Amino acid sequence: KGIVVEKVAIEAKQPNSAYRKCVRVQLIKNGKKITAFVPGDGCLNFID
Amino acid sequence: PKSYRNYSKTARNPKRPFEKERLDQELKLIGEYGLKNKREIWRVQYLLAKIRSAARYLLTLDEKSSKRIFQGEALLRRMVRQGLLGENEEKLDYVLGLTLPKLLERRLQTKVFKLGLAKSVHHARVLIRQRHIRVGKQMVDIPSFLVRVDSEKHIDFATTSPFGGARPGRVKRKSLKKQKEKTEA
Amino acid sequence: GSLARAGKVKNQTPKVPKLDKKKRLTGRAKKRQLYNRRFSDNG
Amino acid sequence: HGASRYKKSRAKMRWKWKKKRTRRLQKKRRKMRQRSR
RNA sequence: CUUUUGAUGUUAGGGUAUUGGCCUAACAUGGCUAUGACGGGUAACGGGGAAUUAGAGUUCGAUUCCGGAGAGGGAGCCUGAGAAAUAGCUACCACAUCUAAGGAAGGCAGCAGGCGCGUAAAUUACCCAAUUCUAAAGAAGAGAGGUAGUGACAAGAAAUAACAAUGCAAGGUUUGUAUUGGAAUGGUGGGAAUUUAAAACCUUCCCAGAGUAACAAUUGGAGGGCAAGUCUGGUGCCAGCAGCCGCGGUAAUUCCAGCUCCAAUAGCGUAUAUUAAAAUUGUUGCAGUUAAAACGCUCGUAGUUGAAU
RNA sequence: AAAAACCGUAAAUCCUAUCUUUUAAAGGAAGGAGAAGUCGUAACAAGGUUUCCGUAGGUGAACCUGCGGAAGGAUCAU
RNA sequence: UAUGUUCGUUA
RNA sequence: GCCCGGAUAGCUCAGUCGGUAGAGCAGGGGAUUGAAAAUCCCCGUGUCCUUGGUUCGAUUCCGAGUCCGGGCACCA
Repeated sequence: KGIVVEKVAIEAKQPNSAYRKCVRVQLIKNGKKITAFVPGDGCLNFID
Repeated sequence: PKSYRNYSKTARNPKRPFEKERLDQELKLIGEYGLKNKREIWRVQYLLAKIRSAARYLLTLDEKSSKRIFQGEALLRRMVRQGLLGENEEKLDYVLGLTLPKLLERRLQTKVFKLGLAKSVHHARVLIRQRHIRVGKQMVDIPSFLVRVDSEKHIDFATTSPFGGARPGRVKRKSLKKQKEKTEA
Repeated sequence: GSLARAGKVKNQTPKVPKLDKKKRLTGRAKKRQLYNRRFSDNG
Repeated sequence: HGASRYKKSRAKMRWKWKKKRTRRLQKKRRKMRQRSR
């Protein structure tokens, strides 16, 4: 379980071309910063 | 603290979940025995695997070994009680030859459909579910009740079934007609 | 800075209902109709 | 890594010169550590 | 490595319930170690056991039973047959309660329950009826224990229909197939027997109670692996999917939808870990010219192996 | 019975030392990842100086040169 | 046996 | 604390001894491409830092303030 810090669009690899929607999460268990992909089409808007 | 009573799994998932030649065989069997799910055939072949494993272990032991000439007839008499083996089958070599259809023919629904009572294996399944069937002084609503050679002779309709001597017909149906009749009369 | 189009096709896909149809058959009865259909008519 | 260094099947930097450059860099790093400690 | 600070042993004693460097005095220099001592790590209580096993194996075991240890951390001690006891005491350390400010009292890793922590775990319930223990021993107690509550942790059985007549199809008057239309039956509610410490559940019996049996099954997929669409719309390298290979720039079998179908089914996905797969840890049973891999070479101790009689 | 002393059991605090774990840091210097940077042309053909090894020096860079090796060579060969 | 460099990315 | 210098687009910089305000990059449309880079066309956007004066008129000439930066320094 973490706290969302920001939302970022991450570039895809070279053969593909997309902007994957990810969120920078600060974990509350230890405090580390991770990047979590947000599956779904409009799911980035579903997370503040 | 914890309960001491056991519990085990009676079925094993097949692995390789999309074998066409296995799925077709298993659907043929499911439909022709009228059983609800392939977990049921998995239970039956799990059982058969257990019997086959015991038998195969026994064949490795030499004849006139105490373990073999104890458990071999234990298993053999159990098998003849279940009826899977007949008089024409006598050795440990024939228990290895048992198959899924001959294991499924001992289910209650197949036995009752074969004996009559129901005109279809699905009718038999639903009838045992509606508890109209007796295996001798004892009524069973378990379709997968495996019948022994000393029970088919006393499978018949339950004494509380409307077809077994109980309340004859639909109460509302037998009441509405008589009320209309008294009103007309 | 081009995340403002998150979930665009979900929004612009036309919405259509699931209509009326008929209650689907389940259980052993479900396996009945899948089993019986593949030998009688075909041949 | 092992005895299969060089082996230029892949068109890379010549192993002898890559080794030379790494050695030069190690010499510089060792000198820096000697200066600090 | 151990050995002043007991390390190894001898002698004498002290101490103990008893043997013992357990401790003391004298004395000697011993004791362990590449067959890994001494250290470090363990997200390590050990075993009975668990998962996976063709056979070998690998991984797990806080947790029903046994043994150990602990009662916030240490230490000390009384009573007692038995305790270095903690719902016993004494003190310090850390927390923390009441106080009239002088002083008192504390220890849920018992049962519930609360906070916190976290991905992560139930009722501040009923009873001693059973099991068994303590007693001045039938009769009292027992959050031991049992009973119920919460409970998709797992496990087992098993509904969501079945049946008859015509249309339609196949075929030599046989099967599948929409209309009808009567039987059967639970789920549900009510009462009862019964159950129970009391109650509840189960089981059984009597009343109503099923046609869109609305008493309406879901989950995840349909390019390949891998079962199942070259169907219709939308988007148009975007949004998105995708474990991997890949799809997406106007015909998208792969995204977003509808229909259909497939799979397992009251269950079905996802994450992480672990087993098989993995003969990719190889004793069984791998590989080493060129894919990773024969020490530059020889001697050589330990180790391993060793002619016939 | 207070109280005291002495051997012992010894909590606890402090100082010092060592070790373990985590972590800040000017600056330095690697690696990896970027759809499309600059510079050259090192390797693969005899890659236009055969390639490669060890070692030493030198250079913007790939790299060049010396000594001794190898063929994995462009020679299985009067 | 004088010299003679380079070819953006994806499909 | 005096001695100098610049403030010009969205960012960065040039301006006859006053009269017009401009290039590059960011920026939309394009042209090219299967697509995209690169290249090439055109849009847009400013009291020329802020006040005051000189002038017919000032970004320019003055004067001051503001911010930021280049050279100051006293003896023994």
